[PDB]
Amino acid sequence: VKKFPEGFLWGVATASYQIEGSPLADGAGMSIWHTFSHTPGNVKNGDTGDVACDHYNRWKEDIEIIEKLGVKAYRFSISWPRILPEGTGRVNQKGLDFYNRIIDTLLEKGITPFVTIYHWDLPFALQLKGGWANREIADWFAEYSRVLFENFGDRVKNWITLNEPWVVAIVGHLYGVHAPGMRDIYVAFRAVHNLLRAHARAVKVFRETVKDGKIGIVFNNGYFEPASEKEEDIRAVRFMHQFNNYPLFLNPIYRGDYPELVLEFAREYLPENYKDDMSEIQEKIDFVGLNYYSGHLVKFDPAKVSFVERDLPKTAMGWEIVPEGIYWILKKVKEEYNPPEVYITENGAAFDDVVSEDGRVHDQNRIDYLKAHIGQAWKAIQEGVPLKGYFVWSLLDNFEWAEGYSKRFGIVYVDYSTQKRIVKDSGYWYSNVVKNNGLE
Ligand SMILES: OC[C@@H]1[C@@H](O)[C@H](O)[C@@H](O)c2[nH]cc[n+]21
Repeated sequence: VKKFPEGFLWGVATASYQIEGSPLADGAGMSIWHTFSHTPGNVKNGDTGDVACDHYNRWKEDIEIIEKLGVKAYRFSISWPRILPEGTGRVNQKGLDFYNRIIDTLLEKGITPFVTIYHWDLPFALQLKGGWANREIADWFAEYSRVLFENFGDRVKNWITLNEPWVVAIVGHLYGVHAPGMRDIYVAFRAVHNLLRAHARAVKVFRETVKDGKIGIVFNNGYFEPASEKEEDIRAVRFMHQFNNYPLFLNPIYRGDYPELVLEFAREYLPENYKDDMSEIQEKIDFVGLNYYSGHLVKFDPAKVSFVERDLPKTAMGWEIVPEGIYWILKKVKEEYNPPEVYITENGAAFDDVVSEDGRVHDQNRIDYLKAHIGQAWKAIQEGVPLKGYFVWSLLDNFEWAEGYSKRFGIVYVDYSTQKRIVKDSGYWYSNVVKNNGLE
């Protein structure tokens, strides 16, 4: 028996562009994921978010699935361009109505809404004006956030400004693998910095608008272990943590500067007077959300870092399964920054799910993955990490960004030819976990 604290939030998580479809319904503006995925060569099999899980029409059934499973919290995101089609100025009432109906239904059913304000679908109109590269995004984001607060802050009390700003900046603007598909290191670090200033401006508006809520920010994290005992391999791991994990953003937020190994690699790429923005960036936040999935063996390599293949079980993504990582990153966040609250805002796995003659989905692979990680998060709670909740990625199989529909992360199976949902063995298993408030 590994029982969790009283009132611990068991959740599932999604994102707007990944599940909704109908990206241009009811007056919505185009997002950068619409235009990116409609550009040939950008996404596996030419997949797009045009239909996805059709959650835009099937939202009530999906929520009834959450209810039926006894899951207590739902993390979902809001499509910025459904709300403000040109990014700023005009507010689309039908976009608001979409999420209002979802919010009210959740509350009526006793499910707690966790709203991610930004999960990667920037209005195309703002990308034309530079997107995250443009300092003015701090204002655009603040105005968008304000609209959300004033419309939903009466019911939604748990808010996340940004999902994984490292991904948004680096993967979108350095690697060119995600929208807007750019490859410029100077742009990428100007996006890092602007994402911090936009987050902080949104927290500032939140304090003025929603006197009773809590607001945080979510980061992607990996468990980096060194390839050897050498100083250089250990330092490589020190860099990877500071750059890829929560320190890139939490050091500015809590300590007022970037981490030192980030400045050694990247100072030339940041704005010259970037320090002028640091005091505003230190705006107080209520919680840290950490996403965690995999570990990496790492060595210095004359980036100056490469990864080392390890045997280890991998998921269908080719990601090594390292459950002790989730315990480590939870310990390390307390040790380094001691935020008053942490949530695991995403944890999950992609496996090659098949519907058996059954037709059940016997994803014992995913049960083992989840169980293992839930166990390590228990451990962290026993050693005093203020972990208040845990969210499975994902409720549904969905559009997995540049992988398209070929990667299935759901605890609910989606048959794309019909839109039939089939609860996986992992979903039933997780329901039992929530009911008992822990493992057995
Ligand atoms: O790759 C599975 C998922 C994506 O679908 C989510 O949008 C994203 O927030 C995330 N971070 C780490 C892994 N994932």
